[PDB]
Amino acid sequence: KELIAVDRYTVQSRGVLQEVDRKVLTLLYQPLIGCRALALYMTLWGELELLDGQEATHHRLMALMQCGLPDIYSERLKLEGIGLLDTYVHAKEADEPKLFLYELRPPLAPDQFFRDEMLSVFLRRQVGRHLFIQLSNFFARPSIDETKFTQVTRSFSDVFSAVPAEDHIRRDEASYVLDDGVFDFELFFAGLSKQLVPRRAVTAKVKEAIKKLAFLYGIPPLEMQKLVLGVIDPAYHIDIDALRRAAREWYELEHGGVEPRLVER
Amino acid sequence: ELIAVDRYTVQSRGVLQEVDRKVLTLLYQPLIGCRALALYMTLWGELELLDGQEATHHRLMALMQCGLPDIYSERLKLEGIGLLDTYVHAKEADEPKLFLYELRPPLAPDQFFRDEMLSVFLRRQVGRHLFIQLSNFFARPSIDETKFTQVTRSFSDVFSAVPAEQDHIRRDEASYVLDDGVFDFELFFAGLSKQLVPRRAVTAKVKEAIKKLAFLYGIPPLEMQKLVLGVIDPAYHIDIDALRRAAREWYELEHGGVEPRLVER
Amino acid sequence: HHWKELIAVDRYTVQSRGVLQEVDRKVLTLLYQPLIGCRALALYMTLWGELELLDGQEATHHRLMALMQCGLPDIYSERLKLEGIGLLDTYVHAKEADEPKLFLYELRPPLAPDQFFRDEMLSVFLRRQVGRHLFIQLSNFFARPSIDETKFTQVTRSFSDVFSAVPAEDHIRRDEASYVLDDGVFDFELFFAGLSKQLVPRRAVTAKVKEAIKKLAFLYGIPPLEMQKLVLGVIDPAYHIDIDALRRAAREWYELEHGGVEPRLVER
Amino acid sequence: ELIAVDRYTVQSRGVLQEVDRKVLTLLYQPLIGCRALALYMTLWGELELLDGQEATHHRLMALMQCGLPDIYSERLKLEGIGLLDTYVHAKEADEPKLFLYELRPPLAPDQFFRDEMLSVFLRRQVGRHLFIQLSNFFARPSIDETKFTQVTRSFSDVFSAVPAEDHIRRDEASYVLDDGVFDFELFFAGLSKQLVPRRAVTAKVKEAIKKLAFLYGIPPLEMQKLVLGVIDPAYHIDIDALRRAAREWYELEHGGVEPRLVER
Repeated sequence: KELIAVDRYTVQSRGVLQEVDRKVLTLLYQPLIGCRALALYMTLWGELELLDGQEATHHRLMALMQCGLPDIYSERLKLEGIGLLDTYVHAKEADEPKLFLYELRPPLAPDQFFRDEMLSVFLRRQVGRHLFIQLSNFFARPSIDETKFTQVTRSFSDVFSAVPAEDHIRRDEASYVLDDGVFDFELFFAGLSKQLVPRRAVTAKVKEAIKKLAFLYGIPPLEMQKLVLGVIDPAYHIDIDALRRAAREWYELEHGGVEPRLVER
Repeated sequence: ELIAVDRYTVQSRGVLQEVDRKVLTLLYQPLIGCRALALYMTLWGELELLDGQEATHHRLMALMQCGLPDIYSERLKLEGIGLLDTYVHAKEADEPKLFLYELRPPLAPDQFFRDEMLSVFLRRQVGRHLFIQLSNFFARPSIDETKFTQVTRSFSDVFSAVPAEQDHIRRDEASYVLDDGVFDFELFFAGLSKQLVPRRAVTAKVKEAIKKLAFLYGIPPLEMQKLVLGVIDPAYHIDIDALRRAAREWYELEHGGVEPRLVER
Repeated sequence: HHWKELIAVDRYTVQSRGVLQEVDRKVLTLLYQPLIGCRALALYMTLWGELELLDGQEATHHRLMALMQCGLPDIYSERLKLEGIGLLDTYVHAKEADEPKLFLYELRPPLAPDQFFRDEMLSVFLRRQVGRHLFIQLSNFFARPSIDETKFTQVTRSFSDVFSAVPAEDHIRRDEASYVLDDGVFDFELFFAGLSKQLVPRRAVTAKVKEAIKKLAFLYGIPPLEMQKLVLGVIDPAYHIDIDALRRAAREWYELEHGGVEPRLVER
Repeated sequence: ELIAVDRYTVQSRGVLQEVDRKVLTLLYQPLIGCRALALYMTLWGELELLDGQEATHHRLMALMQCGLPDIYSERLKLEGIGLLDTYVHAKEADEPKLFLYELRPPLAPDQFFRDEMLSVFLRRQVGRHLFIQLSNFFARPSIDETKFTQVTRSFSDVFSAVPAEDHIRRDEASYVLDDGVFDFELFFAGLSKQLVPRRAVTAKVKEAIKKLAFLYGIPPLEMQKLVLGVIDPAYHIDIDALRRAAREWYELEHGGVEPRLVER
């Protein structure tokens, strides 16, 4: 009654499902949710591609996995519980049947999983010490010795210019560094900081924000004082969204919206 | 500088997967060029080919069938745009240098398009039409929260802790959740503040970590109330780790090293 | 001289009947790249990416120039390396009227590492261009320890062992799964007795046909006298048996026998 | 017949890949059932995790969170449908048995649908409507040969040897040596004079000759002796033998220099 074979569903994911997760599904989540749940997750992953947003009835699921509906439901719940599945329901019209949305959520990364208190303990219980060790090493790579090693990596500003023309496995998000001397803040704060819009108001995130449009759009600090002071409210809101448009309109005052080009130095 | 006799290791703290290849080919390549795309792919191949081992730069020269100076030039764009971090080892005795080529995965698509700089450069190099196509490609439909309830079950809903004996494609950190009724917070707080430890010292980071430790280790609020006060930073904050470290020790002395086990409910 | 054939306003499409997978990407980077060079590798990557991005659609080579940040001469030079080495098939649309041309770029997957090393030319080229030490590391990387038959014996079940049909109401290589059926699913002794009486040379039933007969008999429950008929209905004056035609005859026979209900797979 | 303390090892000569997964999920799974899919998946995980190592079946039971009887029966389905080959070690002394689980990748989509039984079973299983979506999913639009003509270039067009100091399938990329690179008439002229049947040169041999001729710059009359050198009394030509003769011949001619691949 919570689920009827004639109820309808669609499978979506606002993220992608890849091969590093496949392994963490089979080797990490498996021990916790059991093997029938793994199949339920793999088939959903399949249905994702097999219907692009198209709608289906649960008979298809039953047919794809050669299983009866009750089993499917019990394992679904497990997938939900452990965070692999968000399940939504459409506003019910009229005299039934239901419409479902299955949002697929990729597993944790290996580092996040072992750093979770419960999941990591629960796992050691189910698999046993020896195996739990082998599993951890499998998802780990040798660490970097920062004693022997100095980072000489060049920055974004050393390689490029903007000119107008006519321990465990984890995903470390790549952040190019925009150095500092590309933009001077004390000079930016010369005719500014006395405004009682103080060093306090501007974040460290907004610091790097403006730093970017400076490089991108070729802004001298004197000019962006007037862009900041233009878009900031009496409430002392610093909004990234508007400040962008200030900078783009600014850039359109002369270069006509050609947009800058990335070039090497 | 960089000479052919110099040595290198290729390492990564992450794994490099299919949407990465598509992001790197369709998003990064228009900025850094193909010649650079080639080097990125080659280093990533080396990662697996040389398992932690050492190599003369003649290898790269041979595998790419390219000359050394070009290799240097393109590597700098990799370093520049944050696809590569390069470290060096200090020199003894007399020559040659040893390099650590650290590979970083690209941004996720949602991130790349949100970078205040990268998205702009791309649209210039690519042209407006192809840019929209690149955006739509890495996009999925957004979920309409107006028509859709979330009926998803929690972790505590489907599992229990029991003792034993001895639009843009993005990366979800997928968090299982624990219903707050798995712990009595009222009692914890109304017996607490008397030490001048506020409800301002409990972050959701702490608030959530309590829930887990409670659930996993079967800790009553009054005992947790004791642990909290134990390692609390004189600064009026809390270190989650130390708190965990306390309960790991607490569970021991109370139950005799007998471990938690995960079960269906 | 690329302008003699390719100009910027010429149009392309990218297609494949294959899917290019991770493994291919390593073979491309480690095996093919030393031979064809780094630039050709990027064009191949770009073409593979284009396969998904353009979805069956047209583009002008301007787009490729923009994606890779290079010019036509280079793209063209490398395109041809991909062609000669087997990585790309190129087709041209029959020209009407005159300008601009329409190219079909048909992507091909690399060889499997076993095929690559077992190739007369590619292996010796690769050794020379990469050196002896690196060559062995590549070979090993693409190899997996063999199976010792002396000490190991095959207990695998066949299809017929595990299933029944009922009416309803060394180098990395690609060894595809070949299920097998026990020759006991069908009585060939009787079957061939029938054919010999009808002057059908035993030679007519090839391994491929015998294999086909087996599957048909098992799937449809066809007795030997009845496959004698089916075979005799589809057989050449040359004594050749067309398996496609036999399959149809079998599919038809089943529709008469059980009334178009189709066979169902079940455990035994 | 299978007990928990029996040992296994997981091995493969292939590498199971992303497409392979979809086929297993959308084409095999309706035949073998979900549980067999998960055992297959698990075995693919173990292949990487135990690097050639040994385990007791306890590990299987623990990873899959399941008992031995089911593991057994689902294993049999994998064997029957062709996804798994099972070997045993001869038993010394007595108990436990050592198994080799050898993983075999799924049929590619074209081979699956072309198969008599699999397509007919899958069809009845999923219903005619879904069977079509499944067909289409594994399909790519064909190449119209009426409107398109191949301009592809061969190996010899692009490269040279020199001495130095529709259903988805696998179309194995076969580079083409357009055979003007070697005069076969000259080769067979004198070879027939030496009374070697033309039947002796199979396709495989002919291919090998062409490739060795181009790679080592071997003239027709020299290939003639080389082949005569390696042909046995049964008129079989061993390619590997012939490769050796051709390499040696190149060494003796150019002084152990090796061939290099270069633009033409």
